[PDB]
Amino acid sequence: SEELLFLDRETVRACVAGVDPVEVVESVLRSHAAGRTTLPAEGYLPWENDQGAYCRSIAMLGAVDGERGPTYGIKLINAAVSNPSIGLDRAGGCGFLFDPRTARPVVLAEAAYLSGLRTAAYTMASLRHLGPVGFDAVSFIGTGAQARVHAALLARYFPAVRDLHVFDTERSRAEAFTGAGHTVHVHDTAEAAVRASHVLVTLTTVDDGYIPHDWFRPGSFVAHVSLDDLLPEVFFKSEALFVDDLELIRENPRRVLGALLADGDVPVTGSLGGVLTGAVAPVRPRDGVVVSNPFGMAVLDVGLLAEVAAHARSAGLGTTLDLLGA
Amino acid sequence: SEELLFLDRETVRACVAGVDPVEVVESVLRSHAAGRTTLPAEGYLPWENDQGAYCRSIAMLGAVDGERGPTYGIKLINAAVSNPSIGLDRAGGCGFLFDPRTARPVVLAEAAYLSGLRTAAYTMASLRHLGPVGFDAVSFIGTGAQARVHAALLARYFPAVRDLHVFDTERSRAEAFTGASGHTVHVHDTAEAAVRASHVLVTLTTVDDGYIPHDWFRPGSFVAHVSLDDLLPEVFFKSEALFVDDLELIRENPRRVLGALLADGDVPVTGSLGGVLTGAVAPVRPRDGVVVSNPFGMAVLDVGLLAEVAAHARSAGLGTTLDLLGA
Ligand SMILES: NC(=O)c1ccc[n+]([C@@H]2O[C@H](COP(=O)([O-])OP(=O)(O)OC[C@H]3O[C@@H](n4cnc5c(N)ncnc54)[C@H](O)[C@@H]3O)[C@@H](O)[C@H]2O)c1
Repeated sequence: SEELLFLDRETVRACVAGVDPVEVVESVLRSHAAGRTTLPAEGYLPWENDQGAYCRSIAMLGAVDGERGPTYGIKLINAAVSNPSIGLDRAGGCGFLFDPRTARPVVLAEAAYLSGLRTAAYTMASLRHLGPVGFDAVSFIGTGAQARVHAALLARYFPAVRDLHVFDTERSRAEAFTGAGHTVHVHDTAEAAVRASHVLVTLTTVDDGYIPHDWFRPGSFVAHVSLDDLLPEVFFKSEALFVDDLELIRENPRRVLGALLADGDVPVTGSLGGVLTGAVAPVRPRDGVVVSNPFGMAVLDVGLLAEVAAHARSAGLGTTLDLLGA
Repeated sequence: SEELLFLDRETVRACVAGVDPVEVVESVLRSHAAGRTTLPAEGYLPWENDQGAYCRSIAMLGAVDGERGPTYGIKLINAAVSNPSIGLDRAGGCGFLFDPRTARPVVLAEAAYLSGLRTAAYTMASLRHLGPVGFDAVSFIGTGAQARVHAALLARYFPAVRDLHVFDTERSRAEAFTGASGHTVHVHDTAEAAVRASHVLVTLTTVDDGYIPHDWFRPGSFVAHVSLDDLLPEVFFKSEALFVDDLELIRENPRRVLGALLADGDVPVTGSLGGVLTGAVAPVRPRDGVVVSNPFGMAVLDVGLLAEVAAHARSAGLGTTLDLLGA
């Protein structure tokens, strides 16, 4: 017999709520730092749809020789730039886990939600080890899906956070944002949002940089999720600069940090992985801004899908698909 | 909502019986010869299970801007060496098609049988244009999953084939092999005896080292080199003709003998089967020597067939609808 455990988005939600996604991110980062992950070359299939818009499929294979035991899988994310014009999320797709003995795909999960959850989980990990201690306010620029999942994980992992300071170039999206026990303060300008707290998360789809060093308080932190908001000078004047994977960043020079690396020396303190193993000393904000620039590692999604499937099995959630069908 | 049409193995089987898979392959090969496909580098994740057996996942993307509109998809095929030991087929996996407009996966299928079907359909195309005319016997080295699907298509496309000459290292597998109802199976005791018994060979093993010399082949012989490492280098060099699926694909995989030989120096490559179908190269049928067919395997053929199978399943009302969100 040949069976798939199919986990829909709502099942994956319920599994995430029942595990510690931040603990999982920390465990995979420590495995990655010790050379116990395999990240092969990605499958990339670009094309142009009937509209004339950029479409792609990205196939991201991943293995984690983890503390618990070995995990193997794939993250398949497809995107069309024209999707939001017709009322769809830009990206969608699916993840599989493989049986370590047979190599068979045994788990199939909707992946777009889990992808956003992983990004948010990494932010919480970064804040725990590199952020100010006891911060009670977080600032967002961009207030869509990614802001909602960030707010949810703030309630789980940072209960001192009572106030969210938000700005969105789409005013109506900002005024609709509620959070997850949070009071929301709408700001008229990005600057006013940044100045209102010690912790910024950028969640835009911007190509052009606009955030200077001067906006940040002494003793500040920025999670650079959207990757093109910060001006070159923020990186060079940073009290510290932490990445997820320096090679991933160098391989994507279309994002500002990758571009700066190509121009010469950039003061990268180290990786979040290296902090967690004790390879690099942690630097928390004191006199300046600490910058976190993660590109996003597929091994984290594979690791999170492994923990989600383990919870799904133990609580008997999901639906088993017969691949043969007699 | 975000919905998947799901096609299990036996549904794929049912659809294939009602379309022309060799015609689909031929169309996609002409689309690819014209440069109206996209065949990215295949993703590769290797590892070693606790038994110390070689394991792998292969993610193979493909696009076809062909004679049935633009089609996009992927084929995920995973294998463990140790699977036949514990009583499982060597290879298993799944395939997707993506919406041309939104890029969303809209079809999910079991793929190991589809993969076998595509391979056998390429063999049938190669024999039709490059094989002897009127052959009534075919030889197989290896009687696994590929051998069963090859037998089924021989019944559809070359009904004058009444005799199958087989050899397998596990004689128990060779004794269990029946082919289709129109076939008499002759079991031979060595590889050599199977080869010499006819003018048409299909190698369907898992070897990584060559063992077949030129001397075994009758004058006016054909070989479909599906297992890709059976033929010794001299077979290529002495060949009456040599046809490939895609030369650059082969060049980039020197793990397989023809890739190794091309890196080393000159090899007398006649052209591609795609080239024959478009008229870019002349066909050469066997006469005095052995015509060699060496296809590495192209994901665009899987994507092409899965689109034809999905279209048929809709009009037939087969397959089940899955919801990816769940509400
Ligand atoms: N060209 C392509 O596109 C393509 C695609 C799929 C399959 N293949 C290749 O074909 C093979 C898969 O065949 P399958 O799926 O039927 O595999 P399988 O494991 O089901 O069967 C292989 C059979 O070969 C036999 N065998 C192995 N070594 C042998 C030897 N030296 N002599 C004789 N018999 C031998 C085994 O006993 C077994 O019955 C692999 O090499 C696979 O990669 C090629």
